Amino acid sequence: MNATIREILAKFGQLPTPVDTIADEADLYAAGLSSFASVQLMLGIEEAFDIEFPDNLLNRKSFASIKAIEDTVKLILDGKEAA
Repeated sequence: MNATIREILAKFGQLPTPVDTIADEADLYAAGLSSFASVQLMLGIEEAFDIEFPDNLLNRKSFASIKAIEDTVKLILDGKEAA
């Protein structure tokens, strides 16, 4: 999921910079990650594996580190129907 999450920015995300330069240990907003790019990320990432990023982690430092946010989306899978 984690690699997939940063990957989608290439095909759906309106990022004004190639995803090649960014990583999970890098701050995506440095590449020009806009709220436009992130919302497109949601729409595609949902169908991509299962669900999209909920508000609880959306308005949060999570996007500053993919490996961090990916764990938070993983816990969703742990109990989706229990949320």
